[PDB]
Amino acid sequence: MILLEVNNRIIEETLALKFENAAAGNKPEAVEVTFADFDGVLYHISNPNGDKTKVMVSISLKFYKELQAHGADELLKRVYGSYLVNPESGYNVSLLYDLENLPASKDSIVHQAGMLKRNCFASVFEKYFQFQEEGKEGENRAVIHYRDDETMYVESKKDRVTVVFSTVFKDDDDVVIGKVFMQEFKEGRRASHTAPQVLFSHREPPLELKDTDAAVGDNIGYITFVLFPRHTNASARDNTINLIHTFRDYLHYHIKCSKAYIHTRMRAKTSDFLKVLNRARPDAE
Amino acid sequence: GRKVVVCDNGTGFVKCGYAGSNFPEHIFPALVGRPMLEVNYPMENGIVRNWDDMKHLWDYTFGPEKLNIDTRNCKILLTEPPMNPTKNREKIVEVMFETYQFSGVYVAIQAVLTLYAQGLLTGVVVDSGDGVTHICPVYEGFSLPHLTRRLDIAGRDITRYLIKLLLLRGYAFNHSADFETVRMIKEKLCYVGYNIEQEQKLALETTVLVESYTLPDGRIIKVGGERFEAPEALFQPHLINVEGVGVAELLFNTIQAADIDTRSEFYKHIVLSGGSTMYPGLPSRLERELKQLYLERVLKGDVEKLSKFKIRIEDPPRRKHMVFLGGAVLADIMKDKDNFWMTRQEYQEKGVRVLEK
Amino acid sequence: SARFRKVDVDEYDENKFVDEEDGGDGQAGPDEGEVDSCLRQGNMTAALQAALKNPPINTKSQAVKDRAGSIVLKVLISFKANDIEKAVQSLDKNGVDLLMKYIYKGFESPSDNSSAVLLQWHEKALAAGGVGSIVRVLTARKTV
Amino acid sequence: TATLRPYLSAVRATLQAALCLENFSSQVVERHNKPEVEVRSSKELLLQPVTISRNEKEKVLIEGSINSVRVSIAVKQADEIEKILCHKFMRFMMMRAENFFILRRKPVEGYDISFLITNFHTEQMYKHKLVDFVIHFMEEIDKEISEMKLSVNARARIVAEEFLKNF
Amino acid sequence: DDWETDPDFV
Amino acid sequence: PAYHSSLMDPDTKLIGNMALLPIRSQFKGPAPRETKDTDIVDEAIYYFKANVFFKNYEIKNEADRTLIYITLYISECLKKLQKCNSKSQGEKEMYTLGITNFPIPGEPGFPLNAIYAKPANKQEDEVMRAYLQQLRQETGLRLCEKVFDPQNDKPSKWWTCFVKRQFMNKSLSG
Amino acid sequence: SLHQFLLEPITCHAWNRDRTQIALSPNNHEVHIYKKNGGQWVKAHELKEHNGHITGIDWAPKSDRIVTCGADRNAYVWSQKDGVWKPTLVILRINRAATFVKWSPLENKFAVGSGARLISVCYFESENDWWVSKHIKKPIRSTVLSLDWHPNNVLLAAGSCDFKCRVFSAYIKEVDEKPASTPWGSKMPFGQLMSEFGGSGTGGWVHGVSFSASGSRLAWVSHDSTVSVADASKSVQVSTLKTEFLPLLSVSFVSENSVVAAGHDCCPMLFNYDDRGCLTFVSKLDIPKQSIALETLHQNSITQVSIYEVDKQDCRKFCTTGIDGAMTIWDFKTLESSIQGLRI
Amino acid sequence: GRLPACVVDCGTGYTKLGYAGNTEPQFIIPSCIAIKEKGVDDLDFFIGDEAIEKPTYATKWPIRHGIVEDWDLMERFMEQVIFKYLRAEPEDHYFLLTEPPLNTPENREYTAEIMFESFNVPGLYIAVQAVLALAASWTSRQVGERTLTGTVIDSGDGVTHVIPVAEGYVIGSCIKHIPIAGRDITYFIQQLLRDREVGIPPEQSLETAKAVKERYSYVCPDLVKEFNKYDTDGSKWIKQYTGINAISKKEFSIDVGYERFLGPEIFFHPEFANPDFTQPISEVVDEVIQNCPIDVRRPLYKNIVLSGGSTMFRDFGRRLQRDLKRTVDARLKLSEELSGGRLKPKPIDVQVITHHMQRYAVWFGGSMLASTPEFYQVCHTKKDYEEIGPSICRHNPVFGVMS
Ligand SMILES: Nc1ncnc2c1ncn2[C@@H]1O[C@H](COP(=O)(O)OP(=O)(O)OP(=O)(O)O)[C@@H](O)[C@H]1O
Ligand SMILES: Nc1ncnc2c1ncn2[C@@H]1O[C@H](COP(=O)(O)OP(=O)(O)OP(=O)(O)O)[C@@H](O)[C@H]1O
Ligand SMILES: [Mg+2]
Ligand SMILES: [Mg+2]
Repeated sequence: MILLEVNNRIIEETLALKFENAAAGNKPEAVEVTFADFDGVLYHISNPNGDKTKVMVSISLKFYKELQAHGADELLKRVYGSYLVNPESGYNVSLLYDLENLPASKDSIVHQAGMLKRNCFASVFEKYFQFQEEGKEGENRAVIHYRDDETMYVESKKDRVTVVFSTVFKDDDDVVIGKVFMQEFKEGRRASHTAPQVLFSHREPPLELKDTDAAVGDNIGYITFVLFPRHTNASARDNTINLIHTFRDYLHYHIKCSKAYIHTRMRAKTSDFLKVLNRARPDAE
Repeated sequence: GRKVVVCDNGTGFVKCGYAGSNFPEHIFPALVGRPMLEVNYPMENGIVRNWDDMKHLWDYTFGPEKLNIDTRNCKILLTEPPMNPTKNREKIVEVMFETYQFSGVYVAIQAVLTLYAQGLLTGVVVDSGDGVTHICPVYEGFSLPHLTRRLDIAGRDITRYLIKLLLLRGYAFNHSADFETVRMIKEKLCYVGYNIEQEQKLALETTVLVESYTLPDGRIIKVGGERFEAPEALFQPHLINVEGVGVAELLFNTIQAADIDTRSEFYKHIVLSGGSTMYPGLPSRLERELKQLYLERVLKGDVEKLSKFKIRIEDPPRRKHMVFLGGAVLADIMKDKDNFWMTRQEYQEKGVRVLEK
Repeated sequence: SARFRKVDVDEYDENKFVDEEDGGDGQAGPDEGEVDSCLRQGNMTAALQAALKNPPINTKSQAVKDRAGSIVLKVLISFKANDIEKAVQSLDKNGVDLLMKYIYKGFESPSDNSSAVLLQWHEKALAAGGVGSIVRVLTARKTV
Repeated sequence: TATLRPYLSAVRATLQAALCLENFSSQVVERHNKPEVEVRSSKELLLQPVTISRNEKEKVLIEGSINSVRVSIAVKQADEIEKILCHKFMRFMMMRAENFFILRRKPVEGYDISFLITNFHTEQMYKHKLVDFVIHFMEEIDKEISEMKLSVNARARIVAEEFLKNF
Repeated sequence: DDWETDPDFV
Repeated sequence: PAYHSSLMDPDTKLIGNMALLPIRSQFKGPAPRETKDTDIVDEAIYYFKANVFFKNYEIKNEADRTLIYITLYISECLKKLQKCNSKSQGEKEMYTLGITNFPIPGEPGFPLNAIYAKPANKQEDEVMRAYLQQLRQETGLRLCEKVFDPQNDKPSKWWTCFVKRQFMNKSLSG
Repeated sequence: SLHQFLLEPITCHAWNRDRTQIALSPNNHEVHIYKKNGGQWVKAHELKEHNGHITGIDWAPKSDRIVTCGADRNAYVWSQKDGVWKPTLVILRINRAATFVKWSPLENKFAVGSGARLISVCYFESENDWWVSKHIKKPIRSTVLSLDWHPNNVLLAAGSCDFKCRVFSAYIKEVDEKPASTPWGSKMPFGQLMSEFGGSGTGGWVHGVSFSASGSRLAWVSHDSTVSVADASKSVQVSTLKTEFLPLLSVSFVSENSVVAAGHDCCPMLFNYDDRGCLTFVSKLDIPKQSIALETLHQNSITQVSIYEVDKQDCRKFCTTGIDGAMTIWDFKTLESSIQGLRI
Repeated sequence: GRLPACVVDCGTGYTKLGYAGNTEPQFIIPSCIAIKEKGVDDLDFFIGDEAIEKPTYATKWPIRHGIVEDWDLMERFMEQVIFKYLRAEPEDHYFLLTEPPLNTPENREYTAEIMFESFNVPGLYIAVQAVLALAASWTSRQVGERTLTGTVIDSGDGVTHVIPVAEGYVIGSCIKHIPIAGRDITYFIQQLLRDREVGIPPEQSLETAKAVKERYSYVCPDLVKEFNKYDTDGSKWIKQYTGINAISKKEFSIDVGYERFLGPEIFFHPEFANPDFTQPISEVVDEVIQNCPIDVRRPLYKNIVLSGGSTMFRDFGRRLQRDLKRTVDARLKLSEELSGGRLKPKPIDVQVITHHMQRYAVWFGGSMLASTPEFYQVCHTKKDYEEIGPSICRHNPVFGVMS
């Protein structure tokens, strides 16, 4: 695969198996599974208070206080409705499904439950896209610490929306490979002019983030997406959010795939070298 | 004069023959199996644990199958391990004077037989076998029991350390099951390194120490830096959790505790014996460590007098039958001299340690 | 704890190999003014013949060796790309071996296109002196 | 080529001169057989180390002995991506230094790769084949580094166009 | 000893 | 492992190195009659579906060679009872198969010649041939009532799945 | 005329008197004796007593005895008293490995060059029926690589890794008689340095020495691609030729003026020593035929050159062995006809 | 940290992947990769259930008998295990991987190079599967019976291993291999259904032999009594299997008869299917325990642990225990009869332990091991990989007794 998926596979598989066994009419089985996703979030699928007819899906994020200030609760009430309940202990957003009360088309609720982290993330994008569409300029930027040392800055202007990722590469080989990938990201204008404008800054913040206490280091990159009203309005808003909330994981995934392909080529050249060296023996002729 | 018989009461093998023999006439392992035979070794570190099995082995040597000699018409020279207790020394003499009644009995220490096989009479013998390591100074053909030192490191501990080192390389070895295989690996591949920093740099930067060994189940393992690290427990005992000093420092301590006039004879006549002294590079390492100790603790720093210190450690290339060759040489030069050999007249009339040998 | 294995006692040996040099200087290095006079007149072959005379093979100081190497490298850098072969073929076998020693000394100090002409000098000296001159470079006890 | 062929010719001639080895037991240690260019225990058994340089950054260093020879190669690294690809290639091949029988686990300081060839490798392999292998190595390392750089650039182009396509 | 059998399926 | 006969007593005749056991055959032969309801043919039919999969067999008693021969003839019978329609056609085919001449112990082409020994003379050879013919005829007669069904005109597929499986990779015909 | 014995290297070889059996060591701790069953070689005998790598084999013809020295600091004398060869241990009293061994011309002594900076001259004592060694150690500073005996059974040449070729006197009064006067000197006690050469600045390790037929000339090859001849009659003068080839590992004086050497160039070469004191290269003896892998018979370095014919008084064939595992026999009458202008 | 570790167990047939602290694996996928047979074209591949039948793709199996054959396919398999199924950022999660028995240290160094130099994991533990099966057997017994000494019968989709483990360490010289597992059983069931039944399509014949084996198979005490049960009352025992055709969809019904008990019979009679091997499994276990040292044999007899998917038959442990008891009492009776010296040796208790998590026993042992707080004191971190090198993953320290 090239593009990363948005839906979590474990939630979709577990809820599809549970809803198929509920639609078949068999007895429900217990579930207690805790797992994780990208950007250090936690998921817990369980049975609340031991009742096997109820399935509770809970997500814990370390940065839910920043998302809660930008209207996450209204979007989670809008996109889920009656399934949204009070949160579990130690978890931020909880969802409840009752196996006796299920719709006929169970694909849509499974597909919405697989997009739980996306629906948590989408509220700041919806708020600032509505700020840009209504012309409400001069608002404060949104700072989301989606990781421990990585940051996200969302700003709305008169004719553009600016999304800045501040990302940290672990090793210097990843710094050089990421500079190659971002240099090809800067010259992305060959695929027409409808693409968003991508800017890259190595080791230094951009000039708009100068009053802020941004991080300066040898392993820190700043990536700016400039989004136009063709990527902002409601005809293509959700696709823009789906593409833009997974970009850091996309970039690090392709850096690691590049290093694995380099390992494949070095394995082939090492095998050729060992064949040339083993042809030099008089015993093997 | 007659024929003077000789037999070696070793832990591993029994070799018997006559006086003046250049080679041992009858060599056989000490296997005594009871019925598909339950073999029990009667010798543990030179100390007898099963005297009836040793008596049956002595009947096998004295029987018609191997030697076919009269028990009361021959002179016999036996072997004794160093630091032997006096109760076993009385017991073997009482067994050989009561149960067989030999006319000539002379039990000898193996250190003076090792020095007699090289034609020497004064020197230090370092004997490392399977159980323990002895250092024995012998002056004018007589051993010195107040200067004999004991170090509890031998080939069993080196084999156990090699098992522990090969477990850290990722090979599944068991201590109670794969002992003989790693013992064969130790006998085939291990050696004593000269300079340990140089050897560790060579093992870490190059691949010239890597050797392949084929296991009995067909797997091929690669032994690299463990070839010199396993015999380094002889010089650094804290690698195998033994509170000691090492073999070279013990040798320096037991030579420097002797008389002032006898140090130069001891320093030029150091003889290695035993199966655990057959590692390649051991006398060069011993000479280097003794010269370092003589620089540090005698000359106190200056190197101008280091060239006057002469040390020659000579290991014989014929090390397989050294003790029996020394016993054959001693029985050959004392073939007619029956005053040294104890007789039955002292045995009937209150044999006190065979009249003090 | 030990404090005695950190002394190399092989340095203080009575049977260690000493080089046993005879001494002298070998008339130091070549003359600077003579080879500059040969260079200013255009006689590159005579400058090569003068620059290879009296090497500092017996001197202990590194300064005369570096001066002689700089003189021979200044002669060899100032050569053309066509008259190398006739300059090499004018020398005898000892001159070819000393030229090979100076080429392998001048390989250690690159400066722009110095190595790009030292490779051509190495090719011509290998063609006129064989593989044994490199072995005499490798087995020289006293080096330039 | 411009200046690659005389450089490889000089390296081939020096490798023919230096790979003349024989079996030699140790003088200082009893019954040891060590490569004398590594232990450095006797100064009489060492040859003079020689250097062959193409430019200021690209050179080999050949240091021989009675029974061994160390050949240290520094490769051409034009920029940062070729530098990290060269370092990854040297780590990859030195991790497999028991399959290459003539390779060191660590380089000497200031050089990228280093071969150690003993007299046993000259006994069980033809020595002119070993010289041809070292020259073949010095060509194919640069060819594989250039191909890996081109592959990384093409992959980055396709990844950037694929992400900006879907907007 | 024997333990009979169950004529069913999992 | 494999299954052996338990119908051996010391009051039994021994022909060759095989055994001459009593059977309840209506056909004539040198074997005596048996008052008991269990015989060597019934035991071999009871043990055939387990013993046909085995490729190593150890001779424990003298009736085991008789069990091996009846098992081999059962494997020969199922190779010819595959291509039939009714029970009476199968009885005619098994009577045709029982009248044929198979290789005796001693002739080439007969398997397990290392285990089976030669007959002593001509009369013991005739007694052994008549005993094997009576065993073959009662083997076919006993198998014809168990291959087919009360829902007739169909041989059962639970017996016709053992056609291509041979005892110890050996066959009487070849 | 090349025969491929093994794929493993041959460290050393030794012929008997009839040139019918050859003793090899195929790079391990064993000696293989091959005899020629008609027109092909078969492995007759196998001798195994060393527990280390065998570095030298010599065969005394008239007494018909095989001496072997190895890296286990040991030497054995093998005698064929019955159909099986029997070894006898020699006490060398060395602490380093033995590198070379050679019999005396009268076959009463043999000389072992070792890495302990000694030369062990061993002679047989019948009082206790074993071999006693005496050491020559005073000017030698490194490992002795090659040895060669003088025809008068007293003097001994030795090349070593301290870049010197020396001539010693190995006169043992228990076995030998009084030596006559030689141009190398008059006073010959045991272990006395008669002469020493090798001072040329760029010293190389002397890999091979050889005395002449008369014994008044001595040739040696060195690791700096040099071949030198010292003449004792002409005021002990040394003439050195610097070759443009790879270094030579073995040398042999074929006649009084011709010397054949071979080495890492995988090809035997012929040098001429004139009476005026001039050493000139004549020709390579492995010129490939043209009819229009390496272009030599040996694919690896030639390590040993010996005389297959009736030695230095009249030589017609010589035998070369090397690391490629093959033995080559070269004939002078074919090489003087294939190569034009060659008269030796 | 707060994030649980990732436990991946790559087998020859099935890869079990999930997060630590869970009872069941999150994904049990087939261990195959479908590839396309310059550019981004090495990312055009599928793994698992999407890699079985694709029209333009070729299916490769990188793991044969536990040993990884192709390392590029294994690296791409780990790429889509991490980034598509687990969805874990690999720089934040510790990893527990498994290795086959008698694995070379070079394979551990290759796995460590793949894990550290391509995915940049903070830590990596490579675990022996027999110790994990012994750890997973602890959730059936009491708290005083939790030891690390026992015999592991690992039977999957390859060679069945009999592994003796003494005090958490594997006695490598007494491991034996039986060439019978689930592929041989489904091949035998496929041959029986080919000989008897009709109507099975030839492109689904391996599939319907699988579902007969996983749903209808058991073991039997006696073959002759079972054949008499199936022949006399042949309506209670003979079942029906209904399947759907892949092309031209039609329900076909077959009679599942004799192959229910003849399926798992080839463990105890290996000459039914395998020509070369004829030694039954109880003789192999008896030979393995008799080749062990004498001071450990009775703990090995007292604790025999079944693991793997091919040990998931009804009463398999009961018949293994009965056959091992009747072959271990024969030696005691022979010693009492041939000697007769009134020695009277102590009777040996043979106990085969069957537990609930027997199918994914290796994954459950890894999940219970990686959930402990001591697991971060036994891993090899990336700092130790950069300092020392890849030689730290040659040795992995055995975990102590905990829970
Ligand atoms: N070539 C060898 N190199 C190293 N160790 C060896 C070699 N041969 C044997 N050993 C070891 O030496 C020991 C045997 O020594 P030795 O033959 O002297 O035994 P021993 O006489 O029975 O000993 P002891 O008298 O101390 O009981 C064993 O540990 C064996 O593994
Ligand atoms: N009742 C059953 N339930 C599940 N699987 C079964 C059952 N009976 C047989 N099997 C077989 O078990 C096999 C699964 O074994 P397993 O997954 O342990 O193999 P593996 O990949 O070799 O694993 P490993 O070597 O890690 O133990 C499949 O071939 C499946 O057909
Ligand atoms: Mg002993
Ligand atoms: Mg498996």
